[PDB]
Amino acid sequence: VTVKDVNQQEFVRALAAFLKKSGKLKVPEWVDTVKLAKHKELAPYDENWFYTRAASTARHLYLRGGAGVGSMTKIYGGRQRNGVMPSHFSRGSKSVARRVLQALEGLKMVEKDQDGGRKLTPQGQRDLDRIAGQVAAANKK
Amino acid sequence: GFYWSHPRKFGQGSRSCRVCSNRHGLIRKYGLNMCRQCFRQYAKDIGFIKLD
Amino acid sequence: MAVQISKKRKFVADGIFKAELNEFLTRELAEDGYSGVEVRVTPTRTEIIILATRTQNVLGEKGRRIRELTAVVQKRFGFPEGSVELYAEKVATRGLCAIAQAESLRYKLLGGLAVRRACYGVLRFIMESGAKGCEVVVSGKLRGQRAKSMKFVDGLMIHSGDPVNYYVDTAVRHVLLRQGVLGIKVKIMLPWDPTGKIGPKKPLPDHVSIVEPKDEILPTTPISEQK
Amino acid sequence: MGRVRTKTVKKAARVIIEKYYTRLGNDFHTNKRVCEEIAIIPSKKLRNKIAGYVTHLMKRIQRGP
Amino acid sequence: HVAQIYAIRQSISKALVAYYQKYVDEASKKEIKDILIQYDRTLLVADPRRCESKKFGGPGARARYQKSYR
Amino acid sequence: MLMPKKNRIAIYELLFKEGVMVAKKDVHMPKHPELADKNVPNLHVMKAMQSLKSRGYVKEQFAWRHFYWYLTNEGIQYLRDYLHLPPEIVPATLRRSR
Amino acid sequence: AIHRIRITLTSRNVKSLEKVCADLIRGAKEKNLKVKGPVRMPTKTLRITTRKTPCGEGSKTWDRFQMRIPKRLIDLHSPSEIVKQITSISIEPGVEVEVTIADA
RNA sequence: GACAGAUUGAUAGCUCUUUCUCGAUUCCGUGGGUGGUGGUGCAUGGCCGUUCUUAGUUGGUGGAGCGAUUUGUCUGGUUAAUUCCGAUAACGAACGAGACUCUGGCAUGCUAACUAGUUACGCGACCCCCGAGCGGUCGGCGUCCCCCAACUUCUUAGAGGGACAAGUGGCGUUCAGCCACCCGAGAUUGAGCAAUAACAGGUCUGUGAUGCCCUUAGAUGUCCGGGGCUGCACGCGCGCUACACUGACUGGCUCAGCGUGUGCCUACCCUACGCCGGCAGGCGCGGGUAACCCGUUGAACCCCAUUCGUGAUGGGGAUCGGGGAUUGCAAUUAUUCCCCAUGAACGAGGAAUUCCCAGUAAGUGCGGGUCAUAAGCUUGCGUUGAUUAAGUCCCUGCCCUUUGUACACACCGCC
Repeated sequence: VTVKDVNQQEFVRALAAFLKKSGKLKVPEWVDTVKLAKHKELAPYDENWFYTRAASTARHLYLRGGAGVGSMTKIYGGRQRNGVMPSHFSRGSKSVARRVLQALEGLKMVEKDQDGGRKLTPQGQRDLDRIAGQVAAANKK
Repeated sequence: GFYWSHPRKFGQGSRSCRVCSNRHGLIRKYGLNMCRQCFRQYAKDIGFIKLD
Repeated sequence: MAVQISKKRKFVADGIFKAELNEFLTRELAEDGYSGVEVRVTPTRTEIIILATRTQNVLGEKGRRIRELTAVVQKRFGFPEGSVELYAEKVATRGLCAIAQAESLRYKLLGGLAVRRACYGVLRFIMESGAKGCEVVVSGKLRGQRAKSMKFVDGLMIHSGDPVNYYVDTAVRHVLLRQGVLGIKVKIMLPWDPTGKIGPKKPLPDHVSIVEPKDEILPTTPISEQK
Repeated sequence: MGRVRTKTVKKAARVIIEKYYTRLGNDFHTNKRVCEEIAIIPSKKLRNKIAGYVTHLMKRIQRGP
Repeated sequence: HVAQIYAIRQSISKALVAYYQKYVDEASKKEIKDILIQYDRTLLVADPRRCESKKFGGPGARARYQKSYR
Repeated sequence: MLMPKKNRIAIYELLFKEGVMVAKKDVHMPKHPELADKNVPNLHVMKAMQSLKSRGYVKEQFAWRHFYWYLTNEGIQYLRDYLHLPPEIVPATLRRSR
Repeated sequence: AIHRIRITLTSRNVKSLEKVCADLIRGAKEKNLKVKGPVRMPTKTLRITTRKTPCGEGSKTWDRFQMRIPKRLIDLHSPSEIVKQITSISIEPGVEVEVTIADA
């Protein structure tokens, strides 16, 4: 039951829980006043993205062998009303995906790969998908 | 020999047609720098053949 | 030098260089019936076969003109000393090339002559040479403040298809006169359909050639033989 | 609707048969490449399109002359 | 997104078809091919279709930039 | 017999040195391949050569904005007598052929 | 030696490129050594789209000016003879030929 | 041809004294140019637009007309298409249509491919419980790859084949064909090419194509600086965004294609990965004549996760307040972008009218083109993908035939 075998959207639900119920990661200060990406209209409601997004980011690295900040920005996109203008694609915030990577690095979920870009390290490779067992075997539903 | 001075370095000041020195509708792409008409003259000779 | 210019941006450049030549060449070897270069790049060298007609004028004083044009192309498109040899050759069957005849008509008028008698003199020739068909158009003002457009035609001519592309020999040339400007348009049809040597495709795709029964003799009684 | 035949076909077809009645038959893909032998049909479309009447005229012939 | 699915549907019906054909049998290949092609949904049949190109003087293939008119 | 002496005396003797002198039609070069001791672009070259043709001691083509300056047989005299150059002279078209 | 030669054949005319391409195979296989046959890259389509009209007007019709450029390439292993034979023969039309030394 | 000031905008000796050099250039007449994005597109070339992707046009011989002319070139069936057959004073031909080219789709058929993919192995592994499993074993991304695996299953692009109203059943003058069905892509996947002959269509400002005309130094020669081309009581033209809850903003998952890219004709990109910053961005550093680097091009709709509750509300999102970046020597005349802040009309549009039938309309981004800076522009590209006609000439406009016609500047006529 790898990250794929678990129905991937109720993965990060529990992986967000993991890193909350650990009580360590390194939550910071641009936090309560963050846009998330110039992309968006409005600061996000669940006051706790980066436990749930570092979840995403970290599992994402599981699926993909290497990923830069430039990559993370790319992936969390959207359309962007410039208003009466047509919608276009704007990269996500770097700062936040970066500090997500650097923070995952603190727990040592991840590491900097060779040839540039972050990938996840064996230790983290665990915490990630350990709970995959726990999410499949939470219950069949 | 002095004064004849600006940016002639970007802007259509700089670039003009290689065939006839006219400075509009200019096929910048692909290192041609022909005016769009000076295509259809010097086009077959170049290689662009109209297929579909 | 270590640019390695792109298989996109490079063939463009050699298409361009091609064009830049075929113009000055046209515009300077005009009176001598330039038909066309075929640019002949090689090791250490860039041959360039000047396919024109009256080679007594491309040579000139003992072979001066050829040496000017070689120097010119050296000094322009960047071909070092002994890296470019022009090679003037006479055109085979000049009737069947268009711009040869179309120029022959810029200069037959320029010389001083009616439209009528001249372009017939051309049209007559190009057919007699060995053409499937041909046409000539002399648009422009013609002994009157108003512009006419004249079109004397002969033989066969296809006027559509891909076929046109490798069969007709189109050629536009202006002509600047003591009055104003006419257009020549020579448009010859090549009968290399009969025998190029292997005429490209040969058939106009419409045209099928059914080779005939040839033998198919004898029903007869059975018989046999041994060998 | 799409396809009624052109006189390059109708004429060549009728003229093959005039000259090779014995060679042809009432199949397509056989007499299809008989036409490659006995003629110089440039395009595959036409080559192939010609064996059109080559059949439609044998189906006629057996029924009537 | 959606295409990828009749793509993978078509694939695991085609593949499964080539399975029972090549080494196994043919009767079950034919009982399969029947069970599928009695309602296709292009299961073993490639949808022959693909998108038209755009032509100048229109947003899509066919439609045209609105005609001014006095 | 005109203009910046240093530059234009060098343009003559360039043209006498060579069979053919190409150019470009562009006032804003400050240079020109071979010679160009200093500046002497189109202008100083053109101004000279477009003199030479009109009086008659050179002949033109144009061909995609460039000027195709070909040296006339009469000019052989005009420029060598301008440059006091030897009565054999041999401009450039010495031309060993075959 | 025997060095890792690549011959990169870039040209516009598919037919007048694959007469040359065949002659390098048949030129090398004459004096046999190795090959890995002609590789076929995607053909690059140099597509320009300009107005038919000089000046302004008329219903807006454009042309669709195209130039193709197919690249073949052929690997081989040889001395400085078989390269300088096979490259200098089978030249002629509008065909560009590259010669890589080895590996990079 | 002139380094400090009067000036002037200018360190323009362009000019008002001084003068110190290049030194045979210079200057002043005359004729004459030389340009001119001056003039004239009813002085022209080319190129384009279109009548008009509409079915038409032409000749050789016959035959008819004294002869312009006419038949051939057509009652009917047919056909996308004077396309065909046939009736047939015509017979057999030529251009247009068609055939062709490009294109688009069937090709476990071939030739191959470290600049594709790779594929699946063999799986030899690292390998962490990434996950299953006591453990054997397995599911799986990643890699360790390389390769002296092996191969082309998809990728690519070469040769090929095929699809051809081909079979059968209707209908049909039982011809030309049409219709239905079989096998299967069913005879039509979509452009380019496009005749005769036209038209004061447009173009002299795409053309070093240019007739003539003007203008020609105080120059309409070329520019610097600024300005305008953007200005605003009104009028129309193509666009976009909305009007919302099959939707709005709040999590998340996750599927490309055509391109495009540096290092380019005179000074200039594509961008991977580090830090910094919210962000614009900034600052680090890396690959890239490219199928290698960008780049499993990691997208939006779309898809999935929570708010909201039909409030001109969270839609919408104009107009201004204020900051901050970036391009540019310079943005005042909001350059472009970001960050704040204000926060409009519109709750489906009055009279009209274009667009089109299958991967079609629509939405939807994305490339390209335009580009220093940069697009609400077009042209391509997928992607999501409907409803409905499958016929008729009812309106508009086109083809033929017969006919009438005082029209032939052709009814926008003539009177």
